[PDB]
Amino acid sequence: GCPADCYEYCRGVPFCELGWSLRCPPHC
Amino acid sequence: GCPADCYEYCRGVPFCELGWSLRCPPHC
Amino acid sequence: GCPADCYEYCRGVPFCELGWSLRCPPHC
Amino acid sequence: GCPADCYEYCRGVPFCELGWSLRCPPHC
Amino acid sequence: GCPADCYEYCRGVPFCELGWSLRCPPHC
Amino acid sequence: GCPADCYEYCRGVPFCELGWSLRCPPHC
Amino acid sequence: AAFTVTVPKDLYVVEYGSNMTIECKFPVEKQLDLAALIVYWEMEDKNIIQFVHGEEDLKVQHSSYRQRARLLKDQLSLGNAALQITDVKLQDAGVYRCMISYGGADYKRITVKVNAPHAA
Amino acid sequence: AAFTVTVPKDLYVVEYGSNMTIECKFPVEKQLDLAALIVYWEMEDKNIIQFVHGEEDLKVQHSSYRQRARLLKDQLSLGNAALQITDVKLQDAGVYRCMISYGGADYKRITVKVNAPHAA
Amino acid sequence: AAFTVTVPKDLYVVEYGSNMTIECKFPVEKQLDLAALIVYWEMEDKNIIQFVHGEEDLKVQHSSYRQRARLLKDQLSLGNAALQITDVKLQDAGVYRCMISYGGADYKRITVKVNAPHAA
Amino acid sequence: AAFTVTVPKDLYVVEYGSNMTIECKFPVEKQLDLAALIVYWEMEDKNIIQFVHGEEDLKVQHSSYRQRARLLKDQLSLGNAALQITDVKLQDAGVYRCMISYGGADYKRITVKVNAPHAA
Amino acid sequence: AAFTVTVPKDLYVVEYGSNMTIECKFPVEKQLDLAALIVYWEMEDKNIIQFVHGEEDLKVQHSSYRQRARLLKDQLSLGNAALQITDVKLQDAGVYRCMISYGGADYKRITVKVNAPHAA
Amino acid sequence: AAFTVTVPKDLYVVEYGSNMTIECKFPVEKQLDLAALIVYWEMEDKNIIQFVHGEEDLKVQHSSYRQRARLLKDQLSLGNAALQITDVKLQDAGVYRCMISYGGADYKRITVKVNAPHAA
Ligand SMILES: [Ca+2]
Ligand SMILES: [Ca+2]
Ligand SMILES: [Ca+2]
Ligand SMILES: [Ca+2]
Ligand SMILES: [Ca+2]
Ligand SMILES: [Ca+2]
Ligand SMILES: [Cl-]
Ligand SMILES: [Cl-]
Ligand SMILES: [Cl-]
Ligand SMILES: [Cl-]
Ligand SMILES: [Cl-]
Ligand SMILES: [Cl-]
Repeated sequence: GCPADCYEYCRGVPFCELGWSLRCPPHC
Repeated sequence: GCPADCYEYCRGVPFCELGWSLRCPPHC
Repeated sequence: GCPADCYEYCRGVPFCELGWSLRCPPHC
Repeated sequence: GCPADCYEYCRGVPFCELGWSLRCPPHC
Repeated sequence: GCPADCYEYCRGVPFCELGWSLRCPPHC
Repeated sequence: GCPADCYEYCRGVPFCELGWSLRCPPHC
Repeated sequence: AAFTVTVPKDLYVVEYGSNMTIECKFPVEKQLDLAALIVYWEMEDKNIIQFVHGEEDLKVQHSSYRQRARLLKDQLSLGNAALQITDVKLQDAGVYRCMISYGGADYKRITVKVNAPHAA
Repeated sequence: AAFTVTVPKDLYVVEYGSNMTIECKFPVEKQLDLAALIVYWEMEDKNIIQFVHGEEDLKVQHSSYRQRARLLKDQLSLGNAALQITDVKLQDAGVYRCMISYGGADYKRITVKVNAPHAA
Repeated sequence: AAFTVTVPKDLYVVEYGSNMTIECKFPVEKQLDLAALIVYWEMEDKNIIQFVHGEEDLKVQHSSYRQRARLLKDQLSLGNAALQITDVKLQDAGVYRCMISYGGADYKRITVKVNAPHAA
Repeated sequence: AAFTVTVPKDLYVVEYGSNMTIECKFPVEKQLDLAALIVYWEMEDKNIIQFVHGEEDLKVQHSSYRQRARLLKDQLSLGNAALQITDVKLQDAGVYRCMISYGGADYKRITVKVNAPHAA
Repeated sequence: AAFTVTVPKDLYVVEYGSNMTIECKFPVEKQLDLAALIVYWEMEDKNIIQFVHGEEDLKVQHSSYRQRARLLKDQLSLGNAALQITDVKLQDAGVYRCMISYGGADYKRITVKVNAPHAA
Repeated sequence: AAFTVTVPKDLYVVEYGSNMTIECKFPVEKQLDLAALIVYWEMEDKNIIQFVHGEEDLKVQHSSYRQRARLLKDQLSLGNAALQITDVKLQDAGVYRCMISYGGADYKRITVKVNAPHAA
């Protein structure tokens, strides 16, 4: 499904939602 | 200084503000 | 299926039956 | 001249007689 | 043997005598 | 300025005066 | 795989007055959602292509590329954002950038060098 | 120049049980504003390094890299986000990604292959 | 050395409508025994060149290459099986294979990409 | 695609006395028919590996490689004919050849250079 | 840095009858002292360019290159000793050498291969 | 061929505390006239090897390389001026230069990068 703490992981960076993070994909 | 129409150029894309556009630099 | 004249094409060379020819594959 | 056991070495493969084997050259 | 005008060609440069010139080899 | 023993270092080779030596530059 | 933009070739040496196609590739799973595709081509501080909503927007295209630069639409469905520039001049030498937004976003740089013309 | 992240080497072949340093470079003009630097290292779907606000945050670090992965802080002022991983195993083979946010943002991929161990 | 076929270049990017020469080299000691030389050129599932017994056999040449493809005979004595194709089109893009039998046998692959034409 | 043998790396520079793994890859569709796989490794005029009928045959293995060379069987199902050689010496420098027969047949060359040892 | 001559490209494959520009770069700090610059271009045992004292000296130029070879003077101030040769023939294939004396001296080799012409 | 010095590899990435051999090759026709051979190795502004008249002259060797750098004499007859440096440290990173005089003279640059040590 989706790992935990992706909110803290992604809220400050564009890495997620740009398709750069496999840990937190854009639509997990 | 700054070219015209950078607002239309950048408002829909992350290209500017990520340092990718030389036409519309992040702080022009 | 299989192209014509593959017999003349392959009987003198190892190119077919070694998997080198796409025109005359080993088992066409 | 020619090493021993090249017959067992080559009879099952095209490696010799195609010039691929230096141990058992095509005409040793 | 040796081409003509190698003296004018080489007297001002280290290209000859360093083995760099095929036109005027070091010992032509 | 200039290191010592550059005279012994350079008098027999074209390495200096051709810009190849950083230890003994052409005009140190 | 992560969303990545790739270039098969990042250094072009073209002759003066010729035509060149610099290529840039992005991932297209299944079919292509043209509405979501945004392609920007720009070299130095000048825009060349602003492909939004399925069409090229000329609002910010540098005047040097009027009727000289083209983005082949039919290749976009193959994941190919190939840029064509015809009758290249010495002013066309520099670093091009290819910025693509399709779900994710990425970009790559391409360097173009233009040779001087050969005399009569 | 545009904000770009670059890798001097995008394919590492390392021996089983050895230590490797995969490097990733970002532009540092003048001095380094450490507060604005964010560095993420992750391979496959596991985070390795989450460097935010001048320190490594272990909240999401995959347990495989506990006391095994390190980001050399002192090299960050040189624009070097070099990742060290010690005692690499076969599970360490895959595609790493290096995501850096410092004013702008960019990322590059690095492929690591790990050889099988040699027997006694 | 073992009998090997080599290609000086394994990736060609050619412009639409141009002429290309893709090269393929094989070892020629002493003089050339033309009777023993067999050269096959084929791309995808179509034959291009069937050079047997010192001549090109058109029996299986794909009709697309009629009066369009040529194998320079005079270069064979230098160990050069160079293939010429004129007026290349988009259908000419793909993987070519160069199969040579001269005492031994070997083959190599070559990839050709053809750019789209530039408009008026 | 045609049956081809490929090498990810065709030039290895190894230190004296170390262990090296030179790799060689062949296509494995579906599962692996081990009975049909034949793998030969040889450098210069000496055989190193004769893998026939699922086992290594030592009949023609050069004595230098007794308990020194190994072909990892478990990687064959992945299409990897990786050769391991331990405690390499200066006599191990030369051109290796990797000949694989699995339905079709092909081979590639690999060059290994061994550095001189460093003194005390 | 030490005085070095560099070539951006050391292997050119040109078509028969075309024009080529092989490039060669040398360091130019500050402005250019044209009086101190000496540039020699030669392939095989024939001189092509003898640029001394700000002009090309034709005394030793091989007759094949009369009105066919040119050294762009205006690019010398940028550290570019670019050589142009027009209407290249098969006799133009070989190894070129670029020898530059400007304070120091260095040289590099460039290999040019010329394809055979395509028939009608 | 003209007298040229060549390097098989112009970029070395070595681990902290390891031993490296950077190689440099020069032409040796027939036998080797040792009396005429001069080999200089230096990185940055420090000399490493001054090989004149068949022996290494320590007069100008930088003290960092005392009992740490070595030029293998026995490989000189093969045209190999290979430099060995043991227990490399971070101060060993930089550009090395290999200057050889044997009839003619030439030189090439080599870049060495040294990784930071891995902690306990
Ligand atoms: Ca959460
Ligand atoms: Ca505006
Ligand atoms: Ca038939
Ligand atoms: Ca026998
Ligand atoms: Ca004279
Ligand atoms: Ca002195
Ligand atoms: Cl969650
Ligand atoms: Cl504005
Ligand atoms: Cl049939
Ligand atoms: Cl026998
Ligand atoms: Cl004379
Ligand atoms: Cl002094």
